[PDB]
This record gives sequence, C-alpha cells and structure tokens, in this order.
Amino acid sequence: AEEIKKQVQVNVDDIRAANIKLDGLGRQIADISNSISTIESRLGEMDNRLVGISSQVTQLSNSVSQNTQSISSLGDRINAVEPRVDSLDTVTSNLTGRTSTLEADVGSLRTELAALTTRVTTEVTRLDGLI
Amino acid sequence: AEEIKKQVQVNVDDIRAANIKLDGLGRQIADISNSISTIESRLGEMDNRLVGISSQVTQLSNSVSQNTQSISSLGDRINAVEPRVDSLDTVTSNLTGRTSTLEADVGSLRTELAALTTRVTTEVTRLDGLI
Amino acid sequence: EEIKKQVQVNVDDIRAANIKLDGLGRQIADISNSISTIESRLGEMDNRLVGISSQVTQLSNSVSQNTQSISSLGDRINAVEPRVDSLDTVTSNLTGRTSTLEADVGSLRTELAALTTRVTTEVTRLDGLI
Ligand SMILES: [Cl-]
Ligand SMILES: [Cl-]
Repeated sequence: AEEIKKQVQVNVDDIRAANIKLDGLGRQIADISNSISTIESRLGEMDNRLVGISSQVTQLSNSVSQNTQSISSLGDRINAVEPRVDSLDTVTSNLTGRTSTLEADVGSLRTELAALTTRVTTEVTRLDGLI
Repeated sequence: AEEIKKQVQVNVDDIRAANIKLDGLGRQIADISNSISTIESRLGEMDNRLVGISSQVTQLSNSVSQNTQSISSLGDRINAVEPRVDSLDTVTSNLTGRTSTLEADVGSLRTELAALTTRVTTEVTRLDGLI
Repeated sequence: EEIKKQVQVNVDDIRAANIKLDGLGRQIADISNSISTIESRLGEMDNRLVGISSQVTQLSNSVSQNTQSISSLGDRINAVEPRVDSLDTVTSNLTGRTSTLEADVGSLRTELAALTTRVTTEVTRLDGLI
C-alpha cells in the first residue's frame, strides 16, 4: 500500500512532466512554421527577381539582334561602295592619260600653226620682193 | 484507498489525453514534411530557371563578341574607303581645271587657224592682183 | 490487487509516451536540419542571381558601346555615299567633254594639214607666174 501510494505520486509528477515536454514540442513546431512562412516569402521574392532578370536578358537579346541587323545593313552599304571606288580609280586614271595626251597634241598643233604663220610671212615677203 | 483508486483513474485519463496530444503533433509533423517536400521541388524548378538564364547569357555574350568584331571590321573598311574618296575628289578637281584650260586653248587654236586661213586668202589675192 | 496492476500499467504507459515524445524530438531535430539546408540553398541562389545580374549589367555596357559605334559608322557611310554619287556625275561629265575635245583636236589637225598644203600649192603657183 505504501509502495502503491509512492508510485502513484511518481506517476502524477511524470504525467505532468511529459505534458510540459509536449507543450515544448508544440513550441518547436510553431517555430518551424515561422521558418517555413519566411522561406515561402523568400521563394516569392526570388521568383520576382528571376522574372526581372529574364526580362533584362530578353530585352538585351532584342537590342543585340537589332545591332546584328544594323551591322548587316552597313555591310551591304560598304559592299556596294567599295567596287564603285575601285571603278572610279580606273576611270580617273584613264581620263588623266587622255587629258595629258590632249595637252601634248594641242601644244604641238599650236607650235606647228605658229611655224606656218611665219612661213606665210616669209613667202609673202619673198614673192613681194620678186614683183 | 478511495483517494488512491481515484488518483489512479485520473492518471489513466491523463495518459490517454497525452497520447491524443502526441497523435496531433505527429499529424502536424506530417504537414511540415509535405511543405518541406514541396519547397525542395520549388528549389529544383528555380535551379532550372537559373540554368536556362545562364545558357541565354552565355549565348548572348558570344553574339555581343561577334558584333564587336564585325563593327571593328566595318570600321577598318570605312577607314580605308574615306581617303580613297578624298584622293578621287583631288584628282577630279585637278582634271576639271585641266579640261577647262584645254577647252579655252582649243577655242583659241580654232580662232587662230581661221585667222591664218583668212590671211592666206588676203595675201594670195593681193599678190595675184600684182601679177 | 487490481490497483497495483493498473499502477504498473501506468508506469509502462508513461514510459511508452516518453519514448514516443523523444522520437518526435529527434524528428523535429531532423526537420531543423532540412530547414538549415534549404536556407543555405536560398543564400547560394541569391548569390547566383546577383552574379548573373552583374554579368548582364556588364554585357549591357558592351551592347551600348556597340550601338554607339554602329551609329558612328552609319554617320561615316552616310557622308561617303553622296560623295561617290557626285564623283560618278563629275567624271561622266568630264569623259563626255574629253571625247568632244578629242573630236575637235582631230578636226583641227586635218584642217591645219589642209592649210599647210594650200600654202605650198599657192606659193608654187605664184612662183610659176613670176
Ligand atoms: Cl498511477
Ligand atoms: Cl551588340
């Protein structure tokens, strides 16, 4: 009987102690629920950042695509200009030769015309002297 | 004895209440385990998005390097073309002056040849009249 | 007695509850480890997003430099093109004028040879009459 009463007291105190440890586990679960709520907020902010970065990459891709198209257009324009400059080098070089040839020919014709002018003066003077 | 029997019955009750509280905590742990599983899958979907973005940035970086090189090549071609066009403006300016001078010189030679033609007619007429 | 038996059953049931409580205590410790790893993964992912953003910012500066260089090359080609069109016009006009000069000079050369012959023929004729 004395043994019974002693053990029943121990059981009262052990049941109360177990119930306090169960309340402690409930507080640990509440703290885990707060960690999970915060993790979920962080996952939402990271989702927002990933949307923002993806938009920046998409926009940058479009600007690079526009630059590749502008470079192709400038390439077409320089491709068209280069052979026109090569052609003009040939045209002006051939014109230069023809201008030099004309300057030599006109100089020769002027000298020959001046020699014929003096020949006319000489011959008319001579004929006048015989008459 | 009646006091003992009553406290043993209350302990039986309290041990059953404790076991109901333990069952409730196990259900809460099962709910947390589910949330953790879903968070771990979300960590994987975000890892996938980051892989996709990183691959887009690598590709874009290659395109930008290709464009910077294409721009330097076009720059070298325009740098080469510009002084060739400046040289052609110099050649053509100098040929323009030379062509104008030839047109004035040929006009003068034509007038002078017509004057000598007239002079030959005048002097021959005069000499014939004296004979 | 029935009391003594129930008190012993209660001892054993309280120990079974403490074992189960200790098991839930270990499961909560394991969940706390899972949370710490998840937090570490979020911190690494935040860093990766910062590193990617920095690379995109640097790449965007290079793209801006290229767009600017493209506008400068555009200005240079815009200036060249009409100068090449002008040179085609000017050289075409000079070519036409040079062919006219060559025809005129050819004509003058023939006319000068005819006047040279005429001076010889007329001087011969006059000499013959004297
Ligand atoms: Cl008891
Ligand atoms: Cl670019």
